[PDB]
Amino acid sequence: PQITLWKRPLVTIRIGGQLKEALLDTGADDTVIEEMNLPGKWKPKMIGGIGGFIKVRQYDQIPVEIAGHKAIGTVLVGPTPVNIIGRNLLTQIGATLNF
Amino acid sequence: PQITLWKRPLVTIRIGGQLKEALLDTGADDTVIEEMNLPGKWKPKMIGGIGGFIKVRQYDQIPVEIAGHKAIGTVLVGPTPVNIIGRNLLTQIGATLNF
Ligand SMILES: CC[C@H](C)[C@@H]1NC(=O)[C@@H](NC[C@@H](O)[C@H](Cc2ccccc2)NC(=O)OC(C)(C)C)Cc2ccc(cc2)OCCCNC1=O
Repeated sequence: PQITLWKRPLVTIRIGGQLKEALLDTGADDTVIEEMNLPGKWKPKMIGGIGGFIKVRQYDQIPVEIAGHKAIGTVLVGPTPVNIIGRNLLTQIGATLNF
Repeated sequence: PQITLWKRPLVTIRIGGQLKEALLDTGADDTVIEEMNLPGKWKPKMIGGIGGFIKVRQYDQIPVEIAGHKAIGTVLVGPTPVNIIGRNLLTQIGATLNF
């Protein structure tokens, strides 16, 4: 689809067999999801954004369906205000910025 | 133009007479520029991102040219590692997400 920016670009995603709302964030290198139980092994990791660094659990090669489009990649789970779909998954579904 | 997301979508902006590199961020409600001495009246405010909140100064009606596209709106100045162009200015240059 073509998504305008008058509102936050929120879409539904399916991850771990569960549906959630996530923000398509081109300013995010990675995908950060709110705390949840995800099947698979995880490595502790630290990432930083505007207000600082947080600790996250890194899950690799996790299938994520974004608006019906499939991606299989790394997702970080940790304390976040909102589910963020970053560049690592946006590139898999062929998302581009246009103006 | 069409910007792919293989790399951070960084473009040149012009603000306050200066040229800077800034990240096009669809996940940002506001525009945050790195600490600069912009003249004008400002109001204090706190914005949060991943990790927490930072104090910034809010300037209104600031002319910003993005990739040769003119826009004008609120710009927050504060200690950010990178300049961030948020939706408040992206909508003005007709930017859309497409996949
Ligand atoms: C500072 C930008 C803007 C103010 C802020 N947006 C944001 O910070 C959104 N984009 C994240 C991007 O703005 C930053 C840019 C950056 C890059 C490198 C170093 C530092 C910062 N990237 C970023 O945080 O990448 C992570 C998620 C992988 C850690 C993600 C988000 C959305 C809503 C959030 C919290 C976070 O909570 C909602 C509150 C509204 N906050 C916002 O809209």
